[PDB]
Amino acid sequence: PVWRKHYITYRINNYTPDMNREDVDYAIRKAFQVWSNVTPLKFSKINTGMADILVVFARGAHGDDHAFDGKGGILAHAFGPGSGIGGDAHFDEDEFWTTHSGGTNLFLTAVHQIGHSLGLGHSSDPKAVMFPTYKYVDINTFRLSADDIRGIQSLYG
Ligand SMILES: CC(=O)N[C@@H]1[C@@H](O)[C@H](O)[C@@H](CO)O[C@H]1NC(=S)NCCN([C@H](C(=O)O)C(C)C)S(=O)(=O)c1ccc(-c2ccccc2)cc1
Ligand SMILES: [Ca+2]
Ligand SMILES: [Ca+2]
Ligand SMILES: [Ca+2]
Ligand SMILES: [Zn+2]
Ligand SMILES: [Zn+2]
Repeated sequence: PVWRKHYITYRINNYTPDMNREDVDYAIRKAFQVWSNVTPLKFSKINTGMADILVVFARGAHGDDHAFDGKGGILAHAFGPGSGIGGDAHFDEDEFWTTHSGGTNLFLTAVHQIGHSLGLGHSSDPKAVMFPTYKYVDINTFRLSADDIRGIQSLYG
């Protein structure tokens, strides 16, 4: 399953205290952009009503039967295309979220999760944003690998 529309809405449910709000907004907006730049998908932030993709920062158990696990391990997770909890992207508030390096990078994590929120699975390329392991890469030279692009275009392009 994939989203059956190309106008897809998202909402930040709550903000991490780790970063300035302005920076959270910008990392999340840019991570949608990465995906809208190589597909016919249009992402729109809304500030009221029910969004397709709910962006949540939470720790431990948070109401969806996938409790987080403290610092380290699981950084985040996201549900595939679907109503209700589907698409929603959650970020483990026990991580330390940063604009750049020196904790866990929100932007990079967000691009990956948004990938799952759109229906992507994982990539065997360590250059892929959908690679299953987090590592800091240079955001300045960040670009989707060809594996990411073909995956997402097989879904939406
Ligand atoms: C064969 C197998 O079962 N592998 C499964 C995949 O089938 C499946 O896509 C996924 C389902 O949970 O999990 C694979 N295995 C592992 S180890 N997944 C990583 C666990 N994280 C998940 C995730 O992938 O989003 C999340 C679903 C809990 S994670 O928290 O460790 C995580 C890992 C890497 C990143 C990341 C961040 C930035 C860039 C690249 C990756 C973010 C989160
Ligand atoms: Ca964790
Ligand atoms: Ca949803
Ligand atoms: Ca935190
Ligand atoms: Zn969750
Ligand atoms: Zn993943």
